Amino acid sequence: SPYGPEARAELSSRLTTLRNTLAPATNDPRYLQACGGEKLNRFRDIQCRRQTAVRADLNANYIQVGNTRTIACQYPLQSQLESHFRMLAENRTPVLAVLASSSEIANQRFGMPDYFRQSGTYGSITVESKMTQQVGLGDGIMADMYTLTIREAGQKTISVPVVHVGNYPDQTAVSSEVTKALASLVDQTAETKRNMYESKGSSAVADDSKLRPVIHCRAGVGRTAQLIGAMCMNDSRNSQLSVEDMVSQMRVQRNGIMVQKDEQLDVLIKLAEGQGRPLLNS
Ligand code: VO4
Repeated sequence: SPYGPEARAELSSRLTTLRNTLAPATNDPRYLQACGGEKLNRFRDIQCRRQTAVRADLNANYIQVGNTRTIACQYPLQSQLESHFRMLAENRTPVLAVLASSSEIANQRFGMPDYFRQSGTYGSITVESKMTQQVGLGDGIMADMYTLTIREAGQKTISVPVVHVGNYPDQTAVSSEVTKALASLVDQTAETKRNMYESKGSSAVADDSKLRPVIHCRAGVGRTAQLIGAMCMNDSRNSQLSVEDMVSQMRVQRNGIMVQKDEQLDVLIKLAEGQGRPLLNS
């Protein structure tokens, strides 16, 4: 009964109500509004909760699901790249997971700069990209890894591991098995990098706002939310956190679209069922 169609319908009903409540009004005080005239939101209807915003000129949010702390963002606009790199560096980012595919990035109508597979200079910031590993995730899905070295006068140089799911499908959801493999790779990559900072005595270890995995697809609400949900289920600290809790938390902390598609929620439900984790709050 806990995972039956009735429970699933009730979960969707609660989440739909929340999405509606969280829909943005004009100049909504809950959502970040552009300063200085630059385009902020890649998608007009996909907004950035103001109180959890990372930077005033990015569509990007701090998210905590149970105990699990991440940043979810949109794919940065070309005009946002310097600020996006500064976000990555200041966060001492232990992994950047990019879930927009190579095909999507290559479609220049989408305006998604190839910012992590090429080197370049963006205002005051110089970035070098290097190819590292490739890890299969199942079903032919491949994670291509990179390291980004981010340099800027007056700033410590930061290297960021990148996990790019270069052949993430855009028309269909990846399975729970692929999602689990992806979450494990992203978590493991982050743990290795965080450990390096710990070993060096970085002050970022004590700061709630830093050392967060950064995750985006195109909008940062669909594939991104599926992955964040899977990651929180991997976290030993999150016993009894329900699917209702996780999705409600993502929605209140970013926007009401988090977990955009029913197919994505289906994966989270299946992962939860595998753990005996509740769907609903009693
Ligand atoms: O500026 V640190 O996060 O390497 O202490």
